[PDB]
Amino acid sequence: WXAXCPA
Amino acid sequence: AGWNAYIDNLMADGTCQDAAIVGYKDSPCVWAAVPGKTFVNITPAEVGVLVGKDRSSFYVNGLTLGGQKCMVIRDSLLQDGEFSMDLRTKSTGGAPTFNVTVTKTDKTLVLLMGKEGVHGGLINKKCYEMASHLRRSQY
Amino acid sequence: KTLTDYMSSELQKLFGIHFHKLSHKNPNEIIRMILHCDDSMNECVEFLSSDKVLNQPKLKADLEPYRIDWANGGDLVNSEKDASELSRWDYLYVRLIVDLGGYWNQRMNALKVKNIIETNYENLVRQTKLIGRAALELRDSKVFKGLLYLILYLGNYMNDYVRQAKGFAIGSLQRLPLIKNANNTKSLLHILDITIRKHFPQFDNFSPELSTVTEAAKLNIEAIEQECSELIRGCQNLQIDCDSGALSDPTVFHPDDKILSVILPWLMEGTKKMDFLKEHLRTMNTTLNNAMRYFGEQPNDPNSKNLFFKRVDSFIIDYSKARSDNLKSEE
Amino acid sequence: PPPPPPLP
Amino acid sequence: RRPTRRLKQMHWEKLNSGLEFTFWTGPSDEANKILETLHTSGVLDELDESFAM
Amino acid sequence: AALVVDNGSGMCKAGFAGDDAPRAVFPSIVGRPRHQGVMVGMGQKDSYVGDEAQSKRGILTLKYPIEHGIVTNWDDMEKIWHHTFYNELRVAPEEHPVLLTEAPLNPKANREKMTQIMFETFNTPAMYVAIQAVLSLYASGRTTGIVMDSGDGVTHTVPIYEGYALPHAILRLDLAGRDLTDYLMKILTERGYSFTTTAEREIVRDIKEKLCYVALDFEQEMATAASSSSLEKSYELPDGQVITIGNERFRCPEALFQPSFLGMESAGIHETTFNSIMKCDVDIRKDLYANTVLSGGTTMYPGIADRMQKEITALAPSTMKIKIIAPPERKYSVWIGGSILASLSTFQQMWISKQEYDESGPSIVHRKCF
Ligand SMILES: Nc1ncnc2c1ncn2[C@@H]1O[C@H](COP(=O)(O)OP(=O)(O)O)[C@@H](O)[C@H]1O
Ligand SMILES: [Mg+2]
Repeated sequence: WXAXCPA
Repeated sequence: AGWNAYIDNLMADGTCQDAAIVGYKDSPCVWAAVPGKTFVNITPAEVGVLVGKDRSSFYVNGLTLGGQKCMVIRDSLLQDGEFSMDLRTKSTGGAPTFNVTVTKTDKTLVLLMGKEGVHGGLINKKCYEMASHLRRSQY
Repeated sequence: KTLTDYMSSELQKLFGIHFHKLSHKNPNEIIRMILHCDDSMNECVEFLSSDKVLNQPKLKADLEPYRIDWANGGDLVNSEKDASELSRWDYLYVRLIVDLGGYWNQRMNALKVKNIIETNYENLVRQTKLIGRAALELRDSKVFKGLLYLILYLGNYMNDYVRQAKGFAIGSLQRLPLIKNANNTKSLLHILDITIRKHFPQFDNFSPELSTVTEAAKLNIEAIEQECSELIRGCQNLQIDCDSGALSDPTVFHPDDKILSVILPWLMEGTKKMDFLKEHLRTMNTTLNNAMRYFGEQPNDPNSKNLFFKRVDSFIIDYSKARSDNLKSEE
Repeated sequence: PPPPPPLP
Repeated sequence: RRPTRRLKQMHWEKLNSGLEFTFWTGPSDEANKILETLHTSGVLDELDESFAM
Repeated sequence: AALVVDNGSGMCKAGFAGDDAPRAVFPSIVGRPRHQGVMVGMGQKDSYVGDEAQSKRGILTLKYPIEHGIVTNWDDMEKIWHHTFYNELRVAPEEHPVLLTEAPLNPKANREKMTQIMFETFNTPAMYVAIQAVLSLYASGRTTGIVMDSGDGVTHTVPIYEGYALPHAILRLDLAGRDLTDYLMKILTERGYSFTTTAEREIVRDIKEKLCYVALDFEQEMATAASSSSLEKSYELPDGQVITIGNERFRCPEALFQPSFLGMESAGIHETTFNSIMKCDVDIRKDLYANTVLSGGTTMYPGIADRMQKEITALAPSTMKIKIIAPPERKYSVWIGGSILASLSTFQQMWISKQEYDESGPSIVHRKCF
């Protein structure tokens, strides 16, 4: 992700 | 002894200006009340509303007690433990309003309305006490 | 570890609620600032303006011997009647309600009217301008006239020969949605939307052209008129009070009472405000009235005077939904 | 009314 | 022009006040154009077929 | 000096009678570390509460002791109160009466439960419990009215009258701030931002407090939001990441007015306000409309007052006037009203004493302070 996790 | 003497006991402290006792069994009628006041004029129809099965109709426009308009605060007459009712008189043109309490016993209904500026809790605690005593006397 | 107030038990509760900001100050300090009519207690003065505080006959008798005859002599009525024995709030009530009760109701009236005028004259002029502009716009709109003529000409076509009237009221426009065709899919107003669009490009969209009518439908004419009319009554009642009423006499006034020193500067300016608002009040009435006959209705019916823009606005939204449904279904 | 009981 | 068949009848409220004060009395040339266009637009023909009971 | 302690689902407020602002305002959270400690000699505590827990929230498992009004853990609830007196206020409770607040339509189970833990663990000399809703309009300076009480746990609509609550007319709606924060995260993932854990639940709480607002017209605003980028705002994550939201500013707060967005059959507070006042008497109904008040941190959204005023006006008859009272200090209105109530001279009458409790027992609270 963008804000959070890696994705 | 002397049903009127309870009214004297009810008026010992002077925190109330009207007090009465009414037997709600069979034909309702006042057993003792303050002469010339509100509580002396209770009709059986008003008693039937107070002890009636319908516990929601008096929320739409209140009820009348001796012909004087009053609003419902909380209803706990038919619930075990308190058997008590709370009312506040309804007035027009900024006229003074007073707190009204009713306690239900085995045979009687005890009614107290205090003077101006008197908190309802004081009126409630007394009526519960004499109602508690009166039920201990099997009335 | 457990650890002579004539005032009623209930009332001590109310006094402490409103004057909480002044707990650290003595009665002598708070008795002084209130007479200044300062901005910091424009809210607390309303609490002492209530009927609850004033309508206390039993205390007024109790604190009467403690009153100071400030009207003449400025001396205590009785001999000693020390005020230190009284409690904190007891000192205030006798020195403010009982002592100044002769002009207390008059002074609060000068201050209650002071607050209401200071904030409503700005908006009241805005409301009366919108209604007058909306009435003039409706009267001076060819588009609104043109659609009514088209409706009348179409309406006379399907009507009988014995009922071929040349005019109708605005309130009759609600019958269009109530008429349906054979399959009930399309109502009478729905034909009008496609009829106007196909052949009358000038009448395609009149809602953006006339917008002030819609906002004018959210205001009550009688309520606004009564609200403004209340201001003039209070103003003229104030004039007879400051000039020839209880406020006129300054002998009963305390030296540290600038209530006379604050109302009089506004007295000249306040007269200007009521004159302008009176002109605007007359302007709205005639501006509504000339456009009122212009469409056949009368203000004598109170509902017609109030529900005049509502009926026009009701047709505006009704035409809007009719057009939206017509466009959605065909596209 | 029936006879009343003693007061508290 | 009158329809050949009876159609749906709409009912209005007659103006109690005199029509002279109303804008209906004023014979503006714009109103005359509405009648001329309506009689030639063919909308009246569609009314007969659709609005017949 | 009488203590006025305001236990709340989200924030806990405490101070002194007569003060104009709470002395200590700290979150009502309890934290227990989920990882073993390797650095010895620090004297690390077992449980962390309040600001200190919020400071180190990353390595803590925050728990709310109160959920949906009902206290789900009585062991933690004293700890935050224990931290409240000795740590935040630094005052011994043995010589000061304390004031706590109660919730509308509260079950009878709790009411002695706070009573039985204060006169015993902290042995406060005196006590009194009142409705937080009643104290709301007390700070507003009025005694009769209806309160639009909304907070972190629950929402209640109480049409007070001379300071005496109407139990039958009390309506309870389950649309609170925690629901919106939970609704904000499920809609924030549309933009590629995934916040799931409890520590970052405070982060979105911070975001909506600063960026979210109430839009006057939903249909007009989504059209404008899609068309233009003006409504978009940039927020800074504590790690330094930059985020931007386009239409979520007015969408999350809108669920307070459209609960079907969350899927709740019960409708918004605008009708619930109207629904509650339908239950009252007709003659008194005139007063209730013009003295409506807003309270709680949930009602902090910009443009919330005019939006509710517009909607209930359509619901209300055209004859009636509606006056939405929204004091800017209504965040601490419940606390301030209690300090006002405690400071009253007549307030000493309905004290419950330590001695009187001993002969009367826990049951005295139901009849003494009601
Ligand atoms: N400026 C703001 N904008 C939006 N929400 C806010 C704002 N300030 C506080 N809040 C919300 O209000 C809540 C505070 O609840 P609170 O009123 O303390 O509950 P209680 O009434 O039970 O004490 C917080 O959870 C927070 O999310
Ligand atoms: Mg709350």
